[PDB]
Amino acid sequence: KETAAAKFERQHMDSSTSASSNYCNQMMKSRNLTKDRCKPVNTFVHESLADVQAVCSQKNVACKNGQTNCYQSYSTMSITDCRETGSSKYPNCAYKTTQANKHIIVACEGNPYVPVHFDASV
Repeated sequence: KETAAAKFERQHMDSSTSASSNYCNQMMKSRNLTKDRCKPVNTFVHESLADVQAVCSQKNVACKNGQTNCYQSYSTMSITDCRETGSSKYPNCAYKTTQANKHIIVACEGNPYVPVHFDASV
């Protein structure tokens, strides 16, 4: 079974790139986020895996779902938000690529204590 930790790295990690207009169209497809449907919104983090994992030891904040296992990065991180276009129709999923530098909020669980969900950017 794909583990929640591995699923987080597939959905949300892209250390290879520091911060193109095609990027979300390419990445949402290559990371298998358009296989069953167009995933409507998704964020990629352009930091090292160790720096993102380290967020699980940073500022504890409420998750949007009311769970207590979310963490906010003390430093800003390079991210890309992918947002499905009005005109996008499965299977030809189309996205708007937006670069930002924001604090990330991730949910962490397990032993080792690692990110399993991307909750928000602020």
